[PDB]
Amino acid sequence: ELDQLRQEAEQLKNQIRDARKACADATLSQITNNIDPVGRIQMRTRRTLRGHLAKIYAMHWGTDSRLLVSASQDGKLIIWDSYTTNKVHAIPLRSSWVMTCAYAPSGNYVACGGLDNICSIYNLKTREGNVRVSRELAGHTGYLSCCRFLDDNQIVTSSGDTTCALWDIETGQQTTTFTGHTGDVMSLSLAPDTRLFVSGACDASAKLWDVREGMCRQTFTGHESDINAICFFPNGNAFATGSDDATCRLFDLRADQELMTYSHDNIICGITSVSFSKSGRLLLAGYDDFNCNVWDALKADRAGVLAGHDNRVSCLGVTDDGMAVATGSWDSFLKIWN
Amino acid sequence: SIAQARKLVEQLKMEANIDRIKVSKAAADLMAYCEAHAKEDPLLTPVPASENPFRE
Amino acid sequence: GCTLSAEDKAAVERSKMIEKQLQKDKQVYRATHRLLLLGADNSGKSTIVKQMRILHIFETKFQVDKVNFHMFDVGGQRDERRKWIQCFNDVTAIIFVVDSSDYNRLQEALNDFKSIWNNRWLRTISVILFLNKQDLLAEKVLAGKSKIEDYFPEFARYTTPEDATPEPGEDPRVTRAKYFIRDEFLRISTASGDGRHYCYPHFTCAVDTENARRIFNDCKDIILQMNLREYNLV
Repeated sequence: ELDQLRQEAEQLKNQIRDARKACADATLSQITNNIDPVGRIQMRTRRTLRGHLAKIYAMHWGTDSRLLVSASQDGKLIIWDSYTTNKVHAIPLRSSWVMTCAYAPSGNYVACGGLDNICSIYNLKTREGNVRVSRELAGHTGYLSCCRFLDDNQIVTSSGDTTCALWDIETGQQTTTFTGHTGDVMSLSLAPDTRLFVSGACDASAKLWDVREGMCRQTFTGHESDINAICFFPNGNAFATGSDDATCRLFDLRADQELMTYSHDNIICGITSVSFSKSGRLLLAGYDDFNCNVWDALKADRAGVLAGHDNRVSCLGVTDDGMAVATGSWDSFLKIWN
Repeated sequence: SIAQARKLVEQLKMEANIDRIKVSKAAADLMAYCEAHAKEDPLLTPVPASENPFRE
Repeated sequence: GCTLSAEDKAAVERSKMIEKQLQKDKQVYRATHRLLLLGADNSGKSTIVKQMRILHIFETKFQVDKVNFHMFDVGGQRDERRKWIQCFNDVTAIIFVVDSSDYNRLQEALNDFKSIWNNRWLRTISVILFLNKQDLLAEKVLAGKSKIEDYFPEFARYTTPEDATPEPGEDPRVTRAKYFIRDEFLRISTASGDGRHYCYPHFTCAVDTENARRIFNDCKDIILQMNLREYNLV
């Protein structure tokens, strides 16, 4: 009798598909034609941070857009001061791999995770000034892939065991567990309002989760490969996903369908990290060709390149004020473009 | 098995219940937001290096 | 210092301390050798990592004499989903532990070793092949309960290879089976290679405390060979 439920679900999927098509009157390329192209947006490395020993896996800009955290295989979680190239903290870590880090919006906390299955939370404001673990979040059965802070006490943690969580730092328990993905949840992103967050997994699907209801509101499955990275449009109505199929797709929330496909014949390698400018017109996407290709979001045109790294660009982040972009790469360097 | 399929069917119902809108309206909203906050993006319009904190 | 940046100089001193700590850690990180411990769960790699714990999150920090070693210990197995071979790539050696006692899973061990040795990500890196749980293999071959001919067809027409190190008093049949299992892996190791990496083979058991020194010697030999062909001498 399982085939009955299968065919019912298939009919529902057909309804979803033809509803989306009926809502698909045009394409974003048609709507944005008279708009002038951004032009040859050219960016050069203003500062380079060189303190890690092994590959850099992740980063996160601070809310003040001056302190950025970066985790590396060397067992370190370094908090650079991007204004003056100095360092502010260096966190020794129990696990060599740290495949995710996060910087709290209040600036009082940092995070780190990995195959250790534990989301550690380090408290920057300590009485001595030396930072140590404040809460070892455990309860996943898969590798922690991307963690983010809604506020100083709630943290969303995507993991490889096909779920996302909404840990309460004060209590340390899972308030809501977002299950439904059929693969390793590679990355997530929080909307500015910190009320709706999206995710991506090996199921080649992006799902909009809600922190206040714990339900998969929508599923934006349009990728041919594993979604490696995800972001949000600044307004909060769209989000661009980069996958291993060498394509970035800008899905939309109020339309439940993709709008453009940021792919070029020259680029064949998979995306690792994506981000938007403050306006949202420039989609800065890292790649495995060692370069970050700044695309024009409204026109799907390759605005520029950020070449200069000596290895795979593993993380990319744009300041909250949109001042400078910073990419951390496997060459054990992290450059602040602008 | 059965419970997973039932959950999936319910989830598809929930997804279908939303009120989808035209591509044109969403595209217009995105374009308007891009143009309105164009000045707020130093990455697009090159700000003078004096203001740029990351100046060489 | 200039422009009376009072707090900035304190920030610079903090960065100086942090950079001193990082530079100190750099020595240990550069000196420490890196090992990728592959192999199925039945291989008994738990026993050998316990022995490493005895004699200097699946990590392993062990210090043989004055040289440190870090085992990442990702499964790299047929079923395990640790697809982090691309990561942690530039390692000193690969430790491939195999349960030679179990014949049925031995062919799957062959397949895993083939996949590892042919993977272009790990082409440069050599393999420290620990044919483990060898005592139970000796017990099996000593009796007539199970035979190599059951799974591997070409156990016949196989004479013990020349200089295949005897063990005083060891059963000749057991030794023949032992070196058959070893040369079966060296057969894969030979193919698809320009001599870049060598599958250092070793016979080990779960009651062996010398595995650390075997890894030390193989790692030193690997570094020697890589320097030797890097300076164009071999």
